[PDB]
Amino acid sequence: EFNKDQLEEFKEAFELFDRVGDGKILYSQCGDVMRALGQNPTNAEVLKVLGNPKSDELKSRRVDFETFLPMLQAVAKNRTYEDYLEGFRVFDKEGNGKVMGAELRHVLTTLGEKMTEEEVETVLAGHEDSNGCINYEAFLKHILS
Amino acid sequence: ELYTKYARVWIPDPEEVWKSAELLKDYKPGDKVLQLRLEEGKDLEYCLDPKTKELPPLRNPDILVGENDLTALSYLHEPAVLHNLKVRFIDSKLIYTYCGIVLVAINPYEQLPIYGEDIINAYSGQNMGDMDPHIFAVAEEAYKQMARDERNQSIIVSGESGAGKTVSAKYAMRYFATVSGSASEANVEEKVLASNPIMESIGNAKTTRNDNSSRFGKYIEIGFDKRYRIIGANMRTYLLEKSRVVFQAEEERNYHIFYQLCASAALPEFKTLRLGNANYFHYTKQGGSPVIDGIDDAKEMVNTRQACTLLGISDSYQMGIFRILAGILHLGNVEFASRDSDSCAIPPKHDPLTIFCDLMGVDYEEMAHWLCHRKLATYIKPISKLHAINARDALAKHIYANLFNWIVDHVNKALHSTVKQHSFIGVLDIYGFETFEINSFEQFCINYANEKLQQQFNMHVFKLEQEEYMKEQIPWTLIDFYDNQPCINLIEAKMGVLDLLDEECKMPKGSDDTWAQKLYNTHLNKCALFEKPRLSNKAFIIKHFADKVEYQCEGFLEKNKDTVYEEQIKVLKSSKKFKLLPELFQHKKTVGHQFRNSLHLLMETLNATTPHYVRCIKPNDFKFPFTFDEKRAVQQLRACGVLETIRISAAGFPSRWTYQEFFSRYRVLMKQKDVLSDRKQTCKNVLEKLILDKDKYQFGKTKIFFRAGQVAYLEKIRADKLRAACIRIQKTIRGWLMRKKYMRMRRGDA
Ligand SMILES: Nc1ncnc2c1ncn2[C@@H]1O[C@H](COP(=O)(O)OP(=O)(O)O)[C@@H](O)[C@H]1O
Repeated sequence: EFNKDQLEEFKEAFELFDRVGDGKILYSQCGDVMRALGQNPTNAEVLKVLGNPKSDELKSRRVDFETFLPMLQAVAKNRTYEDYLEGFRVFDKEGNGKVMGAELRHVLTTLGEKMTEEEVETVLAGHEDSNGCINYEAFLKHILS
Repeated sequence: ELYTKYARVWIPDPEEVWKSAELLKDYKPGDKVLQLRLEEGKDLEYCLDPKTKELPPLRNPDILVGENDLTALSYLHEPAVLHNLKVRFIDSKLIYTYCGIVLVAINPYEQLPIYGEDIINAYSGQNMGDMDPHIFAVAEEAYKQMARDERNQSIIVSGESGAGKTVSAKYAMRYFATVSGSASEANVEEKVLASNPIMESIGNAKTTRNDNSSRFGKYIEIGFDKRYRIIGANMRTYLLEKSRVVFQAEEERNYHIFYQLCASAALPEFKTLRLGNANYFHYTKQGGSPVIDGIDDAKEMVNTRQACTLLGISDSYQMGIFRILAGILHLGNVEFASRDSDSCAIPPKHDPLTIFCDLMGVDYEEMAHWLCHRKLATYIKPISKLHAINARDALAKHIYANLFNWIVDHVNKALHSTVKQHSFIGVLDIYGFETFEINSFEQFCINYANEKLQQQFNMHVFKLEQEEYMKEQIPWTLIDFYDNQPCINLIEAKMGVLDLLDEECKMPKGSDDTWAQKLYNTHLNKCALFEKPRLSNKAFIIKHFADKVEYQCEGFLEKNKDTVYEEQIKVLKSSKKFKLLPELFQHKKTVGHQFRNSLHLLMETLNATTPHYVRCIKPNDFKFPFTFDEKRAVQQLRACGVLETIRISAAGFPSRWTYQEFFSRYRVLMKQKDVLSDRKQTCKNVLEKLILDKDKYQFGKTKIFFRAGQVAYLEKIRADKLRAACIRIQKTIRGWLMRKKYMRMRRGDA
């Protein structure tokens, strides 16, 4: 699991997200942190660890680093690369690596854990030519680091 | 299995009949309750009926919803049809949809720009299945198949009164008129449409559920020459509600024309007719509903008379009709008084009878004699009080039937063509399954007719399925025919319901109660299409095509009697003040047997054609523009065969993709290697792996035939893939952008 040097690096990041000065964060923010610290949980994976909180408490329940930590752990002990390349291979109707811009935004904003168009904009910023095409390989490596 | 988390279903709803729901957790086998989410969020635990353990119907995936043809849908069941027709209607102003060979037409209650010349041309010379559904498309197919087979066509337009059957016909004509050559002084359309006010006055009436219901089948034949051009028309009537002429039940009137006559009583030209208001006459008062909200019966007369003028019933003859109808009306009030040895007689100098005889021009005394007497052949004999009344009504009914046939013969003269006729397309305007709370003889007759018609249709569809199944080389013995002959037979065979009724009638002592018991003795248990209310001995149940219908035996016998005394007709045939009254006229007759006759006559006519089908539907009960009541709609479908036809369809292989189509939408499910140079063959390999059980589809020359729920399953796994691929990329971007947001805020950017 985790040692002291790691506990300080994580608690440093954790207090940056405290927008009140109580040493705690909102239940909703827990997702942010985990991603900030190198993880990639599905919003579902996040919710399980929180307790599958109802919306009345997802915007009001605060948590110290002591209680956040088991949740950060839980996601740690459940998280390939080839299968990422095969997933983009799905949305590819040509074979040339080149995928439409309109058809990538669409699926990303109306499927699975739907993302806002603004989030989808900031990410695909400039990674597309005049024809509205994007070599996923280029894009896949970028997003991972 | 198929009921996984996030998949949706339809559960019952008192307001909207069905309501959507989503599965919160995967359905585990043997579970007692599902966990669902409604129109206001996650809330509810749906309980499964322990005796069936059955699950609620499944929703189709969106890519199949909104289609031009219901049979395209994988999960083909009541809510699916109901939803799918709702979204087209409400969210795309689309009133026409196919159900296989059937065109469903939902009354928009708003005029649309989809009937002009430009749109007619666009349908001109196209194939049905390459143009958006339209009444026009059904017309074009008729005109096509005509030449392509040297065969006359019947377009059969059915639906409840007010669903728009009349409007549908009106536009199928215009098509046929515009796409033919046009005739100059004919412009047939216009003449025929002027006939409508006439036919509606003598053939339509107010009922408990409808202000303007046709109580008959109209069949306008459109005549065509050797060079296929509109020359003339030919109206044929059938299935008339003779009973309605002397009986009405609560909140129902007699045929309009009688009321357009009373309301026109204080008019000059109509003073000889000598008419009060509608509460006066027995044959117009019985219902208690003298006036229809929002109709000036008098202004409708004005229009009625005007239409007679347009079709060439000379003003002289117009007075000829009204005069006969006045007499029928006075005839009605002839009261009878019982005398010694079960006989009767008419009170001295009877006001009603005097007026009846004056109008008709016959000897008062000769008639008064024959209303109470009978020729037992050659000894004269009196008749009881009740037999005189049955015979008075028999005569009122007989006259009307003839005057009704007369008007049709002379309307026809205005719609007839000198030019000889090669072929025709006839449009039938008929009713569908009637079903009130109290059902009587009138309804029984209607649904009898509808069982005859839904039998032709069943057959037609079965032959077309065969043909299509052959064109693709698929075992032709995989089509189960649903045979509705047992029910027809229960109704119309010997020892059947109409036959026993016709027996009990010629019994002197007979009654509705004994006829009810004779039905039980003869049929109860011996036949599964017949049942009996548990707490009544005065009502039966027949399981018809669409649903079950409890008839009430009260009234059946008297309505069914229709025996006219030969003497009474001779008195009228021998008139010398009325040119028309003789012109009408040229063991034991009965309304039921008569109905039957006309019915068979009609099914002949129609079997000497290839029929087309338009089912009309009223979507709401207040004439509202594009407004869809789910309660009304679903009623209207059931009593229209639709949901049952579809119930049949979903038994076989209703889904039908071409190999090209399958291949496109499902290239993505295939492992890149599986793909071959032969795309047809490729599909054969992939579909055997993805869907195991090989009884779930069949491979044809150019198309794959699927069982119900199967394409849905393809579209679930295809959905499952793309969903799992997206969640992957998404969680990644969610992380990339959170660390970019960190790296900034780490260096005090806030
Ligand atoms: N296609 C349509 N477009 C616009 N209005 C229609 C259409 N079909 C029916 N209606 C409306 O519905 C009413 C009833 O029409 P109608 O054809 O007379 O029904 P039906 O004759 O079966 O009793 C009409 O007055 C008309 O206003």
